[PDB]
Amino acid sequence: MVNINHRIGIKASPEKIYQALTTDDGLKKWWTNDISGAGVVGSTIKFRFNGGGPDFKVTKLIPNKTVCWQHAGNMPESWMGTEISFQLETVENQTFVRFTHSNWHETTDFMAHCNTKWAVFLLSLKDALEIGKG
Amino acid sequence: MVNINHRIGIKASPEKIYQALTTDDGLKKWWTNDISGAGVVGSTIKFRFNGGGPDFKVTKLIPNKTVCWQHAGNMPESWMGTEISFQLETVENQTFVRFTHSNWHETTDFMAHCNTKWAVFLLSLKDALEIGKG
Repeated sequence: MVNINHRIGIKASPEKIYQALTTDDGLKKWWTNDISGAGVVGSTIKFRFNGGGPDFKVTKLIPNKTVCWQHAGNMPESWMGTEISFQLETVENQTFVRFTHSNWHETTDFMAHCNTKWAVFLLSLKDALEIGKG
Repeated sequence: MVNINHRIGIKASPEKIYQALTTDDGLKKWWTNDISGAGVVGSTIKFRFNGGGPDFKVTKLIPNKTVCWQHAGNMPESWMGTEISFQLETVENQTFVRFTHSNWHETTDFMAHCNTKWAVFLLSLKDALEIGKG
């Protein structure tokens, strides 16, 4: 199947990136305004915004490193079986981010749309953590 | 083979986007500082920056719409045979951008790196044209 890979260096502690993306306080700055959940493996993280707030079920948590989750909701099976991985690795004086959004059937409209969006959110994650522009 | 697709809406005339990416004055604001060429089909556009300024040979030009080019230089054949397409289509009160960077052999490090970068440059293209933040 087709997968989407993004990569970005961020000058911030793996702890900062991890917590930011595993807490409501961090996520409400990153993704959107209305966000609930942000619990542990087995639980569901609820995102809400105008257009279609996604729901993400937590499948794996590694302290200050790798986080992985699977899409949840009433979407077609192909979307329900979609998994997403977020890996961290410390490089020199910064933390290198490796994001993977996998499980694509074919080159549909959603693919390119999400592909671009993901990198923009990463850029925001970078500037927010490094400077505080977010 | 593997290809990379990005998509972004920009509230600006197809003429503005076209010219910006076909003139030195526009490119020197978009991509990097030191840029030369920006000629017609058959010619080579020269980008220069610290890390590896690319050279892009123009293969097709459509007025205020589709621009396509092919990588040039002393890179391996797989890179020399790499082509890139930039399509425009007017949607409602704005212009919709469709960017394709194709000709990837395998999921190497360069793939994810370029993938993320492309979306960032598009975002910059958007804010510059709409507001003037660039």
